[PDB]
Amino acid sequence: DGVGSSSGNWHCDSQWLGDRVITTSTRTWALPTYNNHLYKQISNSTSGGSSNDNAYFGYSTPWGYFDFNRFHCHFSPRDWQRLINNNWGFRPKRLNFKLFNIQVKEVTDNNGVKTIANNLTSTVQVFTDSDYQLPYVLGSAHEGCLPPFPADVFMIPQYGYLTLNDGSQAVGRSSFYCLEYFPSQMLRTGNNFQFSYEFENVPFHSSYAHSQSLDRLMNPLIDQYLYYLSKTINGSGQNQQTLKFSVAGPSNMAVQGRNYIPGPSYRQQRVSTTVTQNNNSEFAWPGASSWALNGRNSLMNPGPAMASHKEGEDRFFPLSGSLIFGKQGTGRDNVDADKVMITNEEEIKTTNPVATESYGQVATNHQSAQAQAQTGWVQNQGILPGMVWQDRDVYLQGPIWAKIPHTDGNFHPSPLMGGFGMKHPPPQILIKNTPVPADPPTAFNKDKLNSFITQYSTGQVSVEIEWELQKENSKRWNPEIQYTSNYYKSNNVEFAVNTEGVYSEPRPIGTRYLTRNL
Amino acid sequence: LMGGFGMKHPPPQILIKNTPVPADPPTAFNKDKLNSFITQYSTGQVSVEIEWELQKENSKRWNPEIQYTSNYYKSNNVEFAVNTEGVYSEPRPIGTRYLTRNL
Amino acid sequence: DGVGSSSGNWHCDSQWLGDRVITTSTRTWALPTYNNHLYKQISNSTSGGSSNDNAYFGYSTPWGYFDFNRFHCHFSPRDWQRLINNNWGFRPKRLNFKLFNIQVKEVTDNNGVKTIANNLTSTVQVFTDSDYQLPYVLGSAHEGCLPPFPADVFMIPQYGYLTLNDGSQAVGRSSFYCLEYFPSQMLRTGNNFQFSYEFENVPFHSSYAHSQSLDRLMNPLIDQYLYYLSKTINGSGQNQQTLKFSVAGPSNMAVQGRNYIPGPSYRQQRVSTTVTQNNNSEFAWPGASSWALNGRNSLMNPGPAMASHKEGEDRFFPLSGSLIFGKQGTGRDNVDADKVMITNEEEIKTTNPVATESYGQVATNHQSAQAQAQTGWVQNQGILPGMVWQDRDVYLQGPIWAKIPHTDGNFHPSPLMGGFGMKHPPPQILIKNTPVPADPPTAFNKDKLNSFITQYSTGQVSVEIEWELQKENSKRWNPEIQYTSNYYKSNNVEFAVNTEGVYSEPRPIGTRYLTRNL
Amino acid sequence: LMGGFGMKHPPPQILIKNTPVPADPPTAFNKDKLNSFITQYSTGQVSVEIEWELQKENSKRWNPEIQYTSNYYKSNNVEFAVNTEGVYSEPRPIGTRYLTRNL
Amino acid sequence: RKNRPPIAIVSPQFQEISLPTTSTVIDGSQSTDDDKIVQYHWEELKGPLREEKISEDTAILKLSKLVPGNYTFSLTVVDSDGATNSTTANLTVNK
Amino acid sequence: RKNRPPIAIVSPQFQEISLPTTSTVIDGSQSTDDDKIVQYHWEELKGPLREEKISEDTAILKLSKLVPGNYTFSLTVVDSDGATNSTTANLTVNK
Repeated sequence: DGVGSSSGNWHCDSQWLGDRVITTSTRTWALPTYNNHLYKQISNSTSGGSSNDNAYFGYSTPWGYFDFNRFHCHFSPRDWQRLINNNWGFRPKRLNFKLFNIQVKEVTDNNGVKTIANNLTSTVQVFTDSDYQLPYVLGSAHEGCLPPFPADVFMIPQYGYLTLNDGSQAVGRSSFYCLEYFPSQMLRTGNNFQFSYEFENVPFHSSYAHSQSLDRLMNPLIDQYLYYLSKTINGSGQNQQTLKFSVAGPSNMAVQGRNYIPGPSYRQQRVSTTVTQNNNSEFAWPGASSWALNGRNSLMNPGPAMASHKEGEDRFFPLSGSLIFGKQGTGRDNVDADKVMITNEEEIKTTNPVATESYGQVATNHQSAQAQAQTGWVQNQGILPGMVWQDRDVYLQGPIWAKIPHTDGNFHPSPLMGGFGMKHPPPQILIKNTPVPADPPTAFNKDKLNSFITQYSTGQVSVEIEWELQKENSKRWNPEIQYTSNYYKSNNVEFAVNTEGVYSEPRPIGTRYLTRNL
Repeated sequence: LMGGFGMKHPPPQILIKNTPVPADPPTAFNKDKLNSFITQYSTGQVSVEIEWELQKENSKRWNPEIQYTSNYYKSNNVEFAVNTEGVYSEPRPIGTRYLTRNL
Repeated sequence: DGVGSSSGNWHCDSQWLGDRVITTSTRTWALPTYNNHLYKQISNSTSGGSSNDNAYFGYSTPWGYFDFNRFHCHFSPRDWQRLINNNWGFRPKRLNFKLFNIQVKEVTDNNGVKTIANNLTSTVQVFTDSDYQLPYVLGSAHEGCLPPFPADVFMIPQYGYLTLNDGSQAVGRSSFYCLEYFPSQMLRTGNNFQFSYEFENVPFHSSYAHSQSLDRLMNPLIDQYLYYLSKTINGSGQNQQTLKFSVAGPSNMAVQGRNYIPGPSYRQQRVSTTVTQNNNSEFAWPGASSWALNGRNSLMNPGPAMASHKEGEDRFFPLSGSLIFGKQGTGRDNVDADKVMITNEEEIKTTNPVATESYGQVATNHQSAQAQAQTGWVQNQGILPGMVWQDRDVYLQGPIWAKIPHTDGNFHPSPLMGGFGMKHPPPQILIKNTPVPADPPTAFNKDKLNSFITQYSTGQVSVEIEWELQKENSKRWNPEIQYTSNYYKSNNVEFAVNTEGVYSEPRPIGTRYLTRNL
Repeated sequence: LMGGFGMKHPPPQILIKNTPVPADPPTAFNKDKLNSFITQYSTGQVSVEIEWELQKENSKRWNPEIQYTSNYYKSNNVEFAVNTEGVYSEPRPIGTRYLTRNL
Repeated sequence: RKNRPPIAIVSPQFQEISLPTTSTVIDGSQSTDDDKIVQYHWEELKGPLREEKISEDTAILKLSKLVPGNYTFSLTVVDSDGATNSTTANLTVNK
Repeated sequence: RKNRPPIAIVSPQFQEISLPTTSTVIDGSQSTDDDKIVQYHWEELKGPLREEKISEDTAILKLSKLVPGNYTFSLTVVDSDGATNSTTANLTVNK
């Protein structure tokens, strides 16, 4: 409770129990002073000018925030291997967030050399938005999460939010939120902040693959008692028209009746990682699958969970239908294809349509003696009764949850980027260095004080999520596919630091390894 | 699709009919159904009382919201009120979506 | 509770008790169908066009109302004599309003001869506005009260109300009140309506005159210990200036010091009942005392309670500062001076200034060796500390109460027309014949039904107010002035019917007869 | 006369002062009051919480009242909010007299 | 909307007064309109040459320092929608 | 208020295509503005005589039934406050 007594210990364990795992995780943060304690409106006009699609209007608060909404903030690579090689599913039950060992530093650059001193009497104020009265910028797949590796320090992101706009201009119903209008908690160097949160009843993540296709769900030895129209002409003549029905069975498995159909589709453009197999034109934006909202288009990216490619063509990926991660030390502007990690979603090709292929055929006319049986293509298909699909995979680097937008309705609110869609996700934890004025004038001045002491804050942060698990019980005989670290000599151990001490995640690890038949 | 609340069991249909009153049956029996009725109508009052639950607003929005106001500008007739002939007119369709709630 | 059993008896007594009087009063009413069951907006545009002062905008409802807000609705002339000759004050305590013996009649003029039948199954709906959510048109000194004489039938007035306007047009904040939006009470021919009401704690009416003037409040034998500046020059020369103070006493009662001063004034124009003593010009409106509100002028009529005339000049009355009543059978447009009853307010000349005279003098410069002592006239004088005044008299034909407008403040809220000013006066009792459609078409028609059965309603109404009394206890020796019916032969007994059976009140009877010294 | 609530005993004046800290008294006694102080200032937080009673509206007025709304029309800055420089501006004086109450 | 033009009503059509009392009044505030009158305009026609003319805009006309002669004033009222109505008022002052 | 004029950005400055694939695309939806662009206008300059001209208003330009020749298109964007910015786009189609 004092300056010279630590306000919390470093817990970073991960204890596996009978039916749950409690992944604790601690990090060191550094919170700068954002906006110089100011609230500023931000727009594409401020940012120099953007197109109609990228037009926006919002505010940038002087508040930081904590975002542990990536799977590696909690799971080590070995923990992820234990989770995905052994369980058919998992879901978070509760979290316990602690913010301790706070220490606010004051820096002075009066002589040209900065001198970071210690400000014991200065506070940092942190509050959690547990009523969801603020814009929820988590679940947008942003940066600034707790780093994957426990050893490195991270800088807390700035909290800004967007609102309604007509171009760069604010329509009358665009809200402005002051985050000082919330009851915060003012913490000195001897105080600490902690809160607990109980996750929703979200379904288990389908942490498995399917060992049975949706169209091959049947006995390959017995034939159906149903008939299908086999022939429509009994010959090659002119006026030879018949209706010959044959029983649909193992000989012709394609035509036989089925109770369920693959999930919904929304076609993407098939771009190949072998650049000589693509078109010579710039089809990046023009050839993309977008959805329009109030006039301005926006990329699907990634859209409904569809299989990335057919079997045998690993090169093809949907133009925007897959999550792309960056390798360690990868720039943020036009990097080569070998510097990113494009996640394949082929484990769900058993139930979901291929992202780069049309959902199927459909008859588009009434054939008669004069008009041939004309049939069209179904590029996008919404939900139909009897459709079964499977959601997008969660990855070690991918998001964990997202907030279901408060609307009068939704369908299957699992996030299109993967994860658990919650009406009430973990609350936004917002932290800000309390302003300290430098020297008020000796004579009263009505204007707000603009000269503050330049200072920052640092400390530790501990989040502990308890995940429920769905153990495997399958009568499969042969071994399953499991995630292994390949035993072959290499310069660096993967998922470990190299000679410079920079920790790199070398691939995106999914969850769908164990197989479960339909 | 027209708006409202879709119910499997909505408020029941209340069906009312003036019971027929024959005028004058013949003094000799006639098997045919009576076709001469007394011409009559009915009138009265009807009272319906619905109890609506409400979902109060609790938003941390700072600036004022858009709200439905009657515009303060002189006009021949008060809107949503009778004119000189006593005929009551609703001058516009009023929706419900005025308060703002973020997604 | 049935059609053939009366729903209430005729109580019209007036029983005098030890310290209160309970004046019961019953009448027969006739309620027509107003506006043909319609709500209509009314304006000076509707009424053909009015000036800027008389511009208005409002609505005329199909509702009648009961208005027992005149003193003769309860007090017979003999009861009034008992009250005013024997008491120094009175105030209402509680009322008990009953509405019974309702009978709705249906009239048919199909053949050119009307045939008023009896509609037993038709109702009349009456409600009392006991939360004061409606415009309060009572206390406006309107007509349609219960008649002074119990024997005659009266027609219930229409209820209309005015709201805000800019000319004839409705500004945005001008309210429209539907009186069907109130829970009413639907009464058939066998039902009855009654309610009770407890009056406020209003002060007693000063039902007395003052037997002592405000400036003659002193011992006429002893002289004051205070001095007054008697002389300012000791002679008639040029440079003869002094300050000679003499003791103010019985010899010069005008100049001696006084603790209290007459009440506020707002001068009126002195018009004489001897028309040869007036000006030859039309000074009725131009010479009047008005007050402006939002641009449009409105007559004072009657304004602050001021004495009507000095002693000895009974002819002069203030142009608008007195209540004028009409004799029996008097028109409503430019009647002669001998057909109206102008009420004198001279009983309060002891404390109040004369309505037709300025409040007094006031010094309007600094006199010096060069400037004479210049003094001006005080035509209107607001309230000052130490002012004592007396309110306007209540009359047998005058109003009883009024509603104090709901404002952030007021001063001495007694009605300027006389009576008791109440925040919560007796509620407006609103009655309406429920519409009965004639014949709806055999085929559905979305339009509102416009063909109704022409019908009216009639019945009895009983109001009983309990008045507290303030008995006289004075050590005055000689007899007081008391209201007497003059014993001299006349064609008709006053306050009684003549050969045609029309009851006439021959004069306005005040209350200030007994004397009470200051 | 400027508006508000006139009280005989209004909220008391809260008076705060940095206590003087002399810099260096002379090593030899000097009767004069110390004039050399350490130049110093103070800072901190201040919290005031007022509980206001309210008088709810109960009017039988039919048509809508005039109410304070933030106008829905695109503008460079949200009113009653900070602009690009972070300076918060109140763009108009907001009164209280919006609901109507008859006399 | 389809407003009727105003009506100008001067209370004293023939105002009579002698030389001792020059200060007289002509009342035009009784002029009616379907909505409201936005301007009352007083202008003289037969007024003999005097110290000053009259072009007052008060609804009620106040006169002063009259000289003997015959006066004729015309009151112009203005509807909210621009319609006007001018009526004349006469005043004869004696020697 | 003191709005900066828009900027028209055509993604393919030199569009190249052969005769078999005439249907090409020129992207002008990347054109930026301080507020928003209310109109994208496509007009051709060096277009050889063909079945039809081009004056489309779509942000992204879709072309069809091209004939061999050299094409030059100029994209005109319009700020909300009327400021305009025209940039040119080239397309050469082979035999």
